[PDB]
Amino acid sequence: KPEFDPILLRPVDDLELTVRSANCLKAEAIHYIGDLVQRTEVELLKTPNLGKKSLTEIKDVLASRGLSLGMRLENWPPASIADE
Ligand code: NA
Repeated sequence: KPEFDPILLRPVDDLELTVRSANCLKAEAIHYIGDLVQRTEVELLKTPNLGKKSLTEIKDVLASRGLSLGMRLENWPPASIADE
């Protein structure tokens, strides 16, 4: 039986970051936990609206759930029903 990680398809809002951190991530097309864990710190800090404060918060909230940045995933993005 193949194994997957359901947490990856949770929206970034389930992490309960600060409104600012959440809004900054969405602006970078980072809408799910799977999108976020794939980005790296260097890459994130390079974005217009994110600083050290936010990155510290983000690394902290992710670690609290056994996650991190720079995570390699397999078979992303999550499955969807194809249109007709
Ligand atoms: Na997939």
